[PDB]
Parts: sequence; C-alpha cells; structure tokens
Amino acid sequence: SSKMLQHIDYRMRCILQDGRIFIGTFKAFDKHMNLILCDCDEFRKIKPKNSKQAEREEKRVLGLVLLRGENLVSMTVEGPPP
Amino acid sequence: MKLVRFLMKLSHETVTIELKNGTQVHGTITGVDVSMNTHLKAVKMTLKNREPVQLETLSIRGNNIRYFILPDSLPLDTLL
Amino acid sequence: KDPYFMKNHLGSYECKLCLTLHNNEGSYLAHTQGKKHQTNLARRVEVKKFVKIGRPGYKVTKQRDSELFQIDYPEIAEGIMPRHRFMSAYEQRIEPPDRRWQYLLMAAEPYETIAFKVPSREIDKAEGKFWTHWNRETKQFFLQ
Amino acid sequence: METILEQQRRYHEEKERLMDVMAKEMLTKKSTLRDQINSDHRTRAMQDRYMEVSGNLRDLYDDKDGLRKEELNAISGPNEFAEFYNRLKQIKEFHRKHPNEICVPMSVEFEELLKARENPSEEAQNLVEFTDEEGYGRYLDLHDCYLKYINLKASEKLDYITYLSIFDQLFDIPKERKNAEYKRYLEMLLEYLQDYTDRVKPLQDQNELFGKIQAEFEKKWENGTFPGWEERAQRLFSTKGKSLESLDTSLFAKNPKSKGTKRDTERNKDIAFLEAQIYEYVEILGEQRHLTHENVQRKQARTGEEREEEEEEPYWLYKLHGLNINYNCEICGNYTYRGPKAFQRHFAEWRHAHGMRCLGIPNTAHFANVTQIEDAVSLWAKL
Amino acid sequence: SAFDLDVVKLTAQFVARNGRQFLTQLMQKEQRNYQFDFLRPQHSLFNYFTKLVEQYTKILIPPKGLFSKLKKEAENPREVLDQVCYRVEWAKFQERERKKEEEEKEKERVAYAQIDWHDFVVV
Amino acid sequence: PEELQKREEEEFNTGPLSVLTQSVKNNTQVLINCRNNKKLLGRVKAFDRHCNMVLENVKEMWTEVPSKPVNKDRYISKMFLRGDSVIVVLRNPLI
Amino acid sequence: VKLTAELIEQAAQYTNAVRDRELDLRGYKIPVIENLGATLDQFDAIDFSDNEIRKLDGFPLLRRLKTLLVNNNRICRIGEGLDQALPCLTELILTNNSLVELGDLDPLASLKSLTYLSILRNPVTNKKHYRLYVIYKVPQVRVLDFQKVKLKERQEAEKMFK
RNA sequence: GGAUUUUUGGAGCAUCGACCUGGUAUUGCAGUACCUCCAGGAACGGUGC
Repeated sequence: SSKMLQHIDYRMRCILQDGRIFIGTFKAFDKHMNLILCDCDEFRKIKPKNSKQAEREEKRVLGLVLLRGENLVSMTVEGPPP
Repeated sequence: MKLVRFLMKLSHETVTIELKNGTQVHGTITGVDVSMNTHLKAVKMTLKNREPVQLETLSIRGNNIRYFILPDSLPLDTLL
Repeated sequence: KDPYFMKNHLGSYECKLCLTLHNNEGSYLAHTQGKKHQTNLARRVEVKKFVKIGRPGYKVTKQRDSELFQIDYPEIAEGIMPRHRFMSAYEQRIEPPDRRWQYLLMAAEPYETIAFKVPSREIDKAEGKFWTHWNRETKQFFLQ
Repeated sequence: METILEQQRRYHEEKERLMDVMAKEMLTKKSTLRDQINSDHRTRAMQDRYMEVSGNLRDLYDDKDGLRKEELNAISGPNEFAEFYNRLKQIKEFHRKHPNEICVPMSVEFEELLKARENPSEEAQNLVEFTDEEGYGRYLDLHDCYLKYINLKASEKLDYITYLSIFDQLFDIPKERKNAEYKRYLEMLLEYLQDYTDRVKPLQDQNELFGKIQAEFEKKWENGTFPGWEERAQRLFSTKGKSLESLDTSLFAKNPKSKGTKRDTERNKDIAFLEAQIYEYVEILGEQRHLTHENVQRKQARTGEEREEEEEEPYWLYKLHGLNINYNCEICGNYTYRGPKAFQRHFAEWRHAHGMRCLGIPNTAHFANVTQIEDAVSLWAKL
Repeated sequence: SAFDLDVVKLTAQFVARNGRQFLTQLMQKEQRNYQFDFLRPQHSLFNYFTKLVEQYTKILIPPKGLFSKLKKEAENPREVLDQVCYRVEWAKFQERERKKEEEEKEKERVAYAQIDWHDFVVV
Repeated sequence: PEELQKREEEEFNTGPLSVLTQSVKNNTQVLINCRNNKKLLGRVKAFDRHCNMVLENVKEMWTEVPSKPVNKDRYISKMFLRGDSVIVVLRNPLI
Repeated sequence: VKLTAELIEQAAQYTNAVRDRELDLRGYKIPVIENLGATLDQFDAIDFSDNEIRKLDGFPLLRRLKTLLVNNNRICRIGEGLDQALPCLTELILTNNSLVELGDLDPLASLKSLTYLSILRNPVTNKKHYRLYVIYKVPQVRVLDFQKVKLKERQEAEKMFK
C-alpha cells in the first residue's frame, strides 16, 4: 500500500537505533527506509550516573537531515504540517 | 511459503510488536507491507526501563522488529 | 437489445442517447464502443347495505334558547354516535315546488333520521364535534 | 439570588427532564447489544447527574428556614418587588430573543439520527471500557487469566477447558494451596471480574450490592457460613475444622487466629474478601461464564475458515455557446447574466416584466433591448 | 425575551406567597401605576405565567425540599427506574387511548358517509 | 512455480530446517534462543526459508538481575518470531 | 479578541535564528494568555510581541520551552506559578513592561534554570539598587539586561539588604 | 526479496563544551564550521575505555 506516503511532509519524530529521536518534517522517503527531515532536531538522552541526578535530554538542530534505514527504528507523528 | 504474506493479511488487530532495542509497542496494526513495515494507530510504546508513552500513530520497520505477539482469537490455518 | 439505436425515415441509424447518425449498419455497431458512448452511458358500501332500517317513531323536543333540541333515542348497544348534518331542500323523493330552505337532520343506525327545517340563514352551527352531545348512560342526544 | 424559589424549581425541572429522558430511553426498543449497553450507560450517567442535582438541591435548606418567616409575611411584599422591578429596569437595547431557557435541557438530554448519544454523553465510547473479545458483555476474556495461571503453576498440563473447569468450582477443594502466591493472582482475576459486575449491568446499584456483599461477608461468612452434619464448622482463614460452635467461638479470639499465623484474620482478610467477591461474581454471572465456555468450545471445535469468519464478525460547451461571460442588467436591480442568448431569453420573461412594471413601462416589443432605467423611461416618454 | 421572562418569574415568585386568591402581591401592584399585561388571561403569556405559578406552588411543598428531604428519588436508582417504567407504561396507555379514539373517529366518519341523507321526516 | 515449490519442500524436508519440519509433523515443541538471551519453548505452526516462525502456546524464559538473577518467565498464546534474532534452535528439549 | 487554540493553530511555527522552534504571534493584542497547551511541547520559544496582556499567568505545563518573549506588552503583575509550568526555561524577555515595585521580581527567582533576563525599558529599573536586588533575588541569572553579572556587584548584593 | 553499503542483527584515564576574574590590539560590511593571546580558581557537564 501507500501508508508511508500518507504521513509525508508532517512533523514526525523517528527513533534511532542508538536511542536518539530526530523530529522533523519528513519530506522524502524511499524503499530503503530513508528519510529527508527538513529542519530536523535530534534529541539524545544523557545518563545521570548518580543517585540524586536527574535524566536530561540534549537537543541539537541540524536542518535538512538524510537519515538512512540502517539506524531508523520507528517513526511517530508529532505535529501537523505548518 | 514466505511468512510475510501471513503477516500482510492483518488489519485492525491489537498486536504487540517487541523491537530489538528493548522497545515494545502494543497497538492496533493497520498496515503491513512486504518489507515487514508495521504501521499502527493509537499504540502504547514502552522502551528499556522507561515510562510507557502513548502515540497516535507509529511506523516500525522490518529489521528493527524482533518479535510479535498476536491475540488468542486469531486462527493461523486460514492465514497460511 | 439496445434501447438507444433507432431507425429514421431515411433508412439510417440514429443514436438518441448521444444523438448521432450512422448511414450503414456496420457503423451503428461500431459506435457503441467509444468515449462519447461510454460518457453518455455513465452520465445517464358494506356498512350501508347491512344497516337495518325499521324507521321507528322519534321523540324530538325543541326549545328556543338565548345566550337547542333534545332527541330521546332508545339503546343502540353500539359505539356509533348519531350524526347531525344540514342539507338543502333541492333533493327529495318527489321534489315539491317552493323548496328553498335548509333542514338539519340527525340520523342513527337502528333509528330513522329526524329532520327540522331552519328558515333562518345562520343562527347556530351544525357541526358534530363543536356543539353536539350524546349521553350514552341516559341515551340523550342534544345539539345547539 | 432566589435559591429557595428559582434554584429549587430549576432543579425540579432538570430532574423531571432527566426522568422524561429516561422514560423515553426505556420506552424505545433495542436492536443490538452494544447500542443497548450504550443506552444503559447513558441512563446510568443521567441517573448519576440527577442524583447529584438532588443532593445539591437538598442541601439548600439552611437559610430557607430563616427566610420563610419573611417570605410568607403579608405585611411585606410589593415594596421589595417594586425595588426589584426598578433594579430590572435596565437598557433593553439587546434585541435578542433567547428561547433556550427550557428547550436547551430538552435538546441536551436527546440524541441525533446519525449518532444515538446524548450531549453530556457525546464523548462516551463502548470500546474504551470493554474489549473486542468480550462482545460488550456477551462473553468474558479468560486468555490472560489462563496464561497467568499457567505461569504461576509452572506446568503446561492445563488447557483452557481445564482452567474453565477449575474456575467453575465455588465451594469445592482448591487446585492449589491457600497460603501460596497463586491466591495473590486470584484477587487480580477477580479485580476485572468485579469490574465485569460494573460492565454487565451499569444500571444496577453497585454501592448497594457492595454493601450487601460486605454484610454477607461479615455477618455470615465470618461466623461459619458452611455448616456440616472437623466437618461441623470450617474456617476460610485458618483452614481448620471445629468440634462445636462454642469451640469455634473460643478459637475465633485465639492468639494464632488473630495474628499468630501467616493466614490469620489480620493479613489474610483481604484475600478471603477477594475470594468471597470472586465466588459472588461467579454465582451472579454463571450464565456469562457458561456462554464464554461455549464460545471457547465452538472456537476450538471449528476449523480455520470458520474461526476466521467468526473473528471477522465542460469548458468547451461553455466557450462555444457564449457562456461564462459576465453581463450586467441595470433594469432588474443590476442582475448578472452568464450569456447573451440567456439574457435575450430572460428579457421576454416574467422577471424582466416584473422589474419593468415597477417603473410604469408596459411590456411591449420596443423595450426588448432596453437595459438602463433612464433609457427605458425616455423610450416610454417618447412614445 | 429575557426581561419579560424575568418579570414573569418575579410575578410568579411574588404571587405564590399569597394568603388568598385576590389578596396577592400583584393585585395591589396593578393599582400602584405599574403596567403588567401578563396578569390578564387574554394574553398568550398568561398560560406560561400560570404554569410558572404552579411550579412555584409545587416548589413550596413539604416534600419539595423545604421541611423534608427526598430519599427515594435521591438515593434509590431502582425507584427512579420503576418511576420511568411507570411513565413509559402511562405513555403507552395514552398512545393506545389516542389510537382507540382515532379508530372510533374513523368508524364514525365511515358510518356518517354511508347513511341515507334523503329520508327526511318532519314531525 | 510447481518445480520451485517442490524444491522448497525438498529443502525443508531434507535440509537444515528439517528439524523445523519435525515441529509441524508430530507437533513437538522446539526451543529457540533469541538475541536478548530469552529462550522460547513451544510448538511451531508455520516456518519459512528466512527462519520466520509462528509459535503457538509458547513460554519465554530469561535471566533478569535485580545479588542473584531470577528465572522470570512468561507464557504467550500466539506469537511470531523473525529469523534475524534466532540463534540456536533445538528440536528435542530436556524438560 | 481572545486567545484560543485557533489562534495558535493558525500561527506560523518555524525555525528561529537561534536554531530553535518558534511560533510567531505578533500583532494579536491578546488580553490574557490561555489554552497554550495545544502545541504538544513541540516548541522552544514563544513570542508575544504587540499584546495587551495585563498579567503573565495562565501558562500550561511545557517542558520543551526554553525562551519566553513578552516584549512590547502591558504586563503590570507577574505570575507566581511560573517555575512549575516551565522547568527548562532559560531565556526571559520582559522588556517594555509596567513594573514599578521591586517585589514583582520575587516570583521571577523561582526559576532555577533561568540564565537570561531582560527587564529594560521598565520603570522598575529606574529605581535605585534595582540590579543589585535582581542579582540578590535570583543568583542563577548570568545575563541581566544584556549585561553579565559582576563579582563586585554580587558582593554588593550580598552586603546590602542583610 | 535471506551472503560485506541500507530489510532476515555484532548481538580512574583521554578529549570537548562551558563558569568566573585582570592586562592586551583590531571599530571592521556578510552569509561564516570555531575564531586574539597570557595568567589564576573551579566544589559544572557530554562522549569512549
């Protein structure tokens, strides 16, 4: 079917294999699970490594990001197309 | 016979796909392709030692999925 | 069986659905397959006879009121109320002359109709549901 | 504010509207089980709202006993009424009629043709409280309970029929020990089952049934509910017999029976209460359990196809004819025409004649191509 | 239509606390140069004002919430269900009575349209 | 076609997956090891050339460290397992 | 015109010049800020330029927000529950306000992760010892009105009001 | 649709970003990875082993 093209050009968040989450406007996709995320922001959680330290998530914006299918795990919709 | 054709003929079924990196998403699977791409709607995802979040839509890939869990009211003779 | 192909007065074929003409018979069968033909196909007595009539003697009592007639009838043992209706004197069995008045007649099923002539034009109302009453406990009929 | 006069009458009118909506729901016939369950849930929500409104109206009686001495007085009256009428003498420039004083509770407690749900119950859904395997109260899902029992027993010698036969017992011998951890699962299998008591009948009083179950557990189950002819009296907590009633009454206040054991009346009271609630739910909903067992037997005895069938249930015509061309007619109120031939056909029509009759010009053939009112008036005055 | 409804509610609240039929808080207000057209029964609003006065009189009942508390309507869902079933049975009986009255009217119209209107007798 | 199906049947009956053919012949339970150190014992209803199995009434056991790790196990009615995570498949288990 | 979810859904949400997600809401004249939870924590900066908000309150729980732009407004009072709604707030732009008393910045020290602050073009900065009181109230702020904090200013803040 | 680049699985140390103090030269028009140097303190964090 065409279920992957129904959520195109929307603010989707794809979960990476290393634990990071890339949120962006997935404009282009392919059969090899590739994604072209315009104005993408990658957020990676950091370990507290202590007893009283909290869990934080460092977020960095990269812009247009071409993510391959070897690292992409699952993609979820987060926001409508602006 | 390939097992992808048995999984492709499944719609509106509340399944649980357990991923490779300690993730498990339980929800109603709405779409399955030949590359084992599972598109589900209104699912609950639980990661490795994390709180179970709720997502309106999710699309898990074929190589990232480790195992699947089907309901008990699902015959396997008619699906193969 | 095509309901659109017809024969004209010149020995030809005419499609009334698409309004097309065809000279020979080989062009009418080839005109059904096409774009315009597919587009035109996609775009397009018992109660009256059983009533007993013995005609008994009725008892009517009239009274001039000011602000009503009382008809004493026997027991009919039915739910059908006696009905009153105002008619003209133009229709009769023998048609007498000088008949130019109106008559209000009340009729029931086991009894005969009682008619009273009204010389006035309009002094009351002869409606059934408006100004009539029939007490079945005492079997008293009134109309005003 | 008229809390005793206006608010009490408004609460009584709301209760009467809720009773009329409940009578209209009960008078209508039902065709499906899910629609009947949704109507029963809407009636239970309306009854809860009416009970909340009655509880709110029943508490507004403290100041009424002090205000009844001044309200029933005949010496007072039209002075305060004239003061309130002078207070109600504000500007009436808000020209807007509001007929929704009583029609809005009548429309809020009604349903539509596309969706048979009330306006407070518009967000209700039958799929958020029951699963697809239950069938909205038709059957009970026992696959997870059977999986939990197979995980607790650590043996694969228990099928669904064996679990249904073990769950069908009420006062027989248990399949496992009472002091083991499997009874900790037996509350959890009851924890949805009592929820089935909230699922199979939402219109029934759950609080009164829970109070009756607590009274039957306290006054009868705690005082020897199973007499005999060790076999004379049996205790569910201590799991031991008794010689007579006096010996059981003396041992009921004993030191191992109060807190000196691992299954006394202090720690194992909640497990015994959950077992009594599970027994009451099995006795009250035995027909649903029999229907679920019959459905499981019909699903096991069928083939794959039978189980799969059971689980599935034009611009060229406008450009050539002169259309889509804007034309203005100043005679008939500057109307628009999308064609010259259409305007020529509408000139000798009823609308153009009714437009020309207001100016006083007769309907003749000289004013066929007349468009402006001044030119038509000059043509009428010239002839 | 909010000001007229508020005036009708105020008149129904002031007339419900009267000790007599003619000795009310609105009969003396008519002679006090206060225009009130809702007191006359010839207006269409008088039928709503009478219903508001009846609701205000029913709100002063001893089981209405002034000196007692209702327990069967506020703490018994089975009594409310039985009252709804009795109301549905009364509505079904009223519908059956209306159907019987319509059948009797149809029978009377069938009997009136078949009788002989020419047999006139003047006594 | 028919010849490719016959070759696949011969490779499933006489090849390395013939023990998996023992899972669908006498309906015997097999034990499959996963990549997350979770051994699943159960009967196999359907298999393929890519080792994708459909298990019925399976029991998955693993070791979870809280000390000493406990043998926490679970029981699933119907499940599907991909062939990428299959490490070792034992035809005849011990118990 | 009141602010609702329709004004936030029709607004332009894009990437700002600081590489963060910002939604433009300039030219709205909203008297009160409410129903701002429709963004689903998908923004890091919220602009509220040219508004008539009398008080900065009614903010929902947003953990992804790190910048607040309340410039060109008429905020006379400040809310107290601002730290429980924005735990990751770092930038606060409260320029061109109507603050007169020094006690208005007392809930502003409730944010522990706050490092950027701007209280310029305000009557509260015209009073004596305003920057010293702002440094003594919130020590976590490193840049106040486009100026870094000083060690002598911190010593004067710790010495005064003792 | 199973053989290395995507889809039937390799599963205390070193570096960087900061935070705070003083001197120092550049006052300059661009889509720039970062952008002067020295000295002192740190009881800040990320990454791999």
